[PDB]
Amino acid sequence: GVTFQSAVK
Amino acid sequence: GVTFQSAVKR
Amino acid sequence: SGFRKMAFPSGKVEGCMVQVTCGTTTLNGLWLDDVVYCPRHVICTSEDMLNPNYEDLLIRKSNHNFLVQAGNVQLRVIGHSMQNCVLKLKVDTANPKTPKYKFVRIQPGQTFSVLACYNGSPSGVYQCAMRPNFTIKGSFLNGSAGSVGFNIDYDCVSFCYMHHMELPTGVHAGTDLEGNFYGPFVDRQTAQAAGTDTTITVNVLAWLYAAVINGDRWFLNRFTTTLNDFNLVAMKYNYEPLTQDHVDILGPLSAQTGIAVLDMCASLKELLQNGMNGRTILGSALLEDEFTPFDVVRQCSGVTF
Amino acid sequence: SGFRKMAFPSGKVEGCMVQVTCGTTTLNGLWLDDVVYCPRHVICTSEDMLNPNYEDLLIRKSNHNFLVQAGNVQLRVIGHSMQNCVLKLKVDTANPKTPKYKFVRIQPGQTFSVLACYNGSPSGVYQCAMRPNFTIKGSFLNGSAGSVGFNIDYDCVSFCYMHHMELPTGVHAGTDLEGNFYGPFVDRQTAQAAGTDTTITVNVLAWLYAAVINGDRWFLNRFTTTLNDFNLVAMKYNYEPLTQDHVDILGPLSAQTGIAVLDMCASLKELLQNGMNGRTILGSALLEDEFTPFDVVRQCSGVTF
Repeated sequence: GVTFQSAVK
Repeated sequence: GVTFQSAVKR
Repeated sequence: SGFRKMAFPSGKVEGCMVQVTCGTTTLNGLWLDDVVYCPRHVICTSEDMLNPNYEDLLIRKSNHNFLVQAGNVQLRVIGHSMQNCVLKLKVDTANPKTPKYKFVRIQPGQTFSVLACYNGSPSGVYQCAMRPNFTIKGSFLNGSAGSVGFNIDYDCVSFCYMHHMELPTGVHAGTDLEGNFYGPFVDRQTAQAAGTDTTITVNVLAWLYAAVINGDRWFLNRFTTTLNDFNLVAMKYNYEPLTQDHVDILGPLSAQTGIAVLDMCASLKELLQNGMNGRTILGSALLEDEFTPFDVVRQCSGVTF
Repeated sequence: SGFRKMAFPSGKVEGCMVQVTCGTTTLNGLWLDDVVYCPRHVICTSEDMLNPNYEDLLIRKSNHNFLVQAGNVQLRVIGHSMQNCVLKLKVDTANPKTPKYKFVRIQPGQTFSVLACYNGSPSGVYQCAMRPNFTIKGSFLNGSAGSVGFNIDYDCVSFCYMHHMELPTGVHAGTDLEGNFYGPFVDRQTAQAAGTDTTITVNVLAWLYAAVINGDRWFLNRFTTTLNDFNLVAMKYNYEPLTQDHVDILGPLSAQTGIAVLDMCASLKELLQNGMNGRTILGSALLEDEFTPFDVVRQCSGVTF
């Protein structure tokens, strides 16, 4: 898909 | 052939 | 001898990477002088991403909402603003490791080194080209946003890319360091796709010259061509048109190897029409297009930084 | 997503690179704490290259015959010794930039990053593997000797290679950081030649697992194989034998993807039989063998697509 590649803290 | 890959000092 | 996909030494950039956390969202930032640059989507929840109003979301944030970590040191954020799709977090300490640098926007076909980072810590380095369709074929996982691309020249780091997002085919999109996207992409969770790509002709020619320098000559032939004849073949095979500027840029390599540019073009034309007939060039069975003419000179002449 | 030849960030090694000069001969050294490590052939002259006696060459040198330059600073040499084929120059300053480090001797098939250097300064970084014939396919010019290969798993630099020389086919030979050559090579310019090289089978299987993790299965088939029968076929293509140790090493990737190791071996058997029929795997038209199972787990997602 389209992914904004931050991460969960 | 086989070459050491030092260099001549500038 | 030998020819490798070679990145710039990354030490100057490693000293600039920090972790930026806003809420439960973490990614990387670039700490230069007293400003930390990062993707503005760090302020978004997943729900926000469907229809974000970034100015509105940012108004609700205070300076202490941005946790910025440089190694084991928390940086004190004393201001926050946005430029296009990047945030600029002003901090109370100038980075003492700031290298000589500039921000440069590159063009498709130009290459750069990526410093892939997670949690503010550099993890890997590799060489990328900006594709003609403005994506990059990176290698990135969750947490990599805010990783940067750069070139070096002598003393100066030229930052050209900051990573934001992955597209459905697994290729990547991002901005320059002024927050302007490369390619027709937006920082919103909505349907988006890479367009059809092409091959970077001038880079393939550069790599053929690298091959000749390394003793791979089987693809040379007696023929030459013209720009107009060659560009009809380029169109047929989804190669970028070759320009006069490209021929001029290859001039060093063409006078050096002993092989004129339009002579090398006749080799490339034959390879496109017939393939490689089971042979390889520089260890590849594909025509490589992520080396520029300058990349070849820098590697083959041992330029240092 | 994506999959790149990914090196380690080079900064921690950059900070250790110096220039070493003896007579009219120069190369790179590695400065860790108060010792500079460099190839001992810096003490040869153009008369000493076929049959140097290094004990005799060295006893003729004083400390001040070694000129060691760290950027704009001349380091003072206060002692010198030789350990196998490396010299160790004791200097009167510990390098303030020394990272956490160790020396490791690697086995064929292992990969590492190379920081190619000239005159003590970095030119670029790339990934390499130790070939089964104990050479590396580097990119090195005159003056690159003393460049090193390394990994940086877990914030400790493991130095595994220091560059000495180029063989007639253009591949490279060198030592571990205790000065013991990889393979049967010696630091003499007498005729030497790489043995027949083979493909690193366990790494090709690793990379096929990477392709599956990233989303592609087209090359799989419905068969399995015994380990015996696999090796009998693969050695007809100059592949290294796969051992039970290798099979064990692939266990984690097999578990993540749900493809038994001997079923991936069946796929590889068919790929060698068929070629890729115009397709590519992770961007390549050849089967790649310079990614190890550990490299694949380092780079790829823990969640297969």
